[PDB]
Parts: sequence; C-alpha cells; structure tokens
Amino acid sequence: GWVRPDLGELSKVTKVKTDRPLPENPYHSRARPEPNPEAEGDLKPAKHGSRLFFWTM
Amino acid sequence: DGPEKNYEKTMAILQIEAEKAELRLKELEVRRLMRARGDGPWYQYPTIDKALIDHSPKTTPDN
Repeated sequence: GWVRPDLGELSKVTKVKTDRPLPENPYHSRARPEPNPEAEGDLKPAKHGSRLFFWTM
Repeated sequence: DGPEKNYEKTMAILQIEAEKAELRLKELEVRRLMRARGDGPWYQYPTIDKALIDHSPKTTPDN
C-alpha cells in the first residue's frame, strides 16, 4: 500500500512534534556585554562658545 | 566712565575666563578618560554590525 511520491512531493518542508524541550542556548553563549551608556538631553548652547584659545565665541 | 564701570565689567571678565579655564581642564580629563575606558559617546571606534549575520538554517548543521 505505498505510492511513489510525486516530483517535489518529498521536498516541501514539513513539521513534526518533538516532546524534547527547546534548546534555549544552542551555542551555549555567555552573558552578552552591556551596551554603551545611553545619553540624552537637549542641546544647550556650548558654554562660552568655542572655548578655543582667545576666541570669545 | 566711573571706576564702578570698569571694575564691574572686569570681574565679569574674570568670571567668564575662569568658567572657561576649569572647563578646559575638565575637557582634557574627560577626553583622556573617554579615550581610555571608552564607556561613553565619543572616541568609540567602529565595529561589525550584527545585521549582516544570517540565522536561517544552513546546508550542514551545527554551523
């Protein structure tokens, strides 16, 4: 009681239930490094202008 | 003009100058610290973006 699978019939990706738990860390990766310190705040004018040598502004 | 004119103008001159000078010193210190540690906005040199990597299943497993 078997049939020859059609062309491409035994090629589509299927699904299957497995009672095993999910591999939460397949690569066994460590703790990821923390990001750079996030910065925020509106741009207030630079204090005393350029502040480069004698330039007032 | 009265002496009060020049004198009142000149402590303001000195205050602006000092509030610039200690800022310059603090800028040298901040720039050095942020070049050394790097835990901040600038002096952060580039790296590799994580979006280039691909996670879809490959031909061979365990890769």
